[PDB]
Amino acid sequence: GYFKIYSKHTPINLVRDLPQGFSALEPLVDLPIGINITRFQTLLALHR
Amino acid sequence: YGFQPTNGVGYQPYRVVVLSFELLHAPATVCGPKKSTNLVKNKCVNFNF
Ligand SMILES: *[C@@H]1O[C@H](CO)[C@@H](O)[C@H](O)[C@H]1NC(C)=O
Repeated sequence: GYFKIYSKHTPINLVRDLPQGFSALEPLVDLPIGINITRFQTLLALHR
Repeated sequence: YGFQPTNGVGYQPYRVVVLSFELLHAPATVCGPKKSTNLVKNKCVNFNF
């Protein structure tokens, strides 16, 4: 019943591929909400 | 209703609120303030931080 979100921001100079490096992800937030999630979506910001 | 100042007991308007809780269904979010003591140092004590 806990939704855990961890996050990290990292500036990159390489163009496309993922970097050859290591960096931990510090915890961001916990939510005490009980939902039986099984699928999800994504949001985009288009130019109308 | 016929609430009037001259009315006696059993007729004067009353304001009543009933409070309801839940029993072990979701993680708690509203609870009584746990009391706190001060801090001692350099003494063999027991703590509940
Ligand atoms: C998981 O799904 C079941 C029904 O398939 C539901 O009864 C239960 O509450 C769900 N669990 C959570 C944490 O929402």
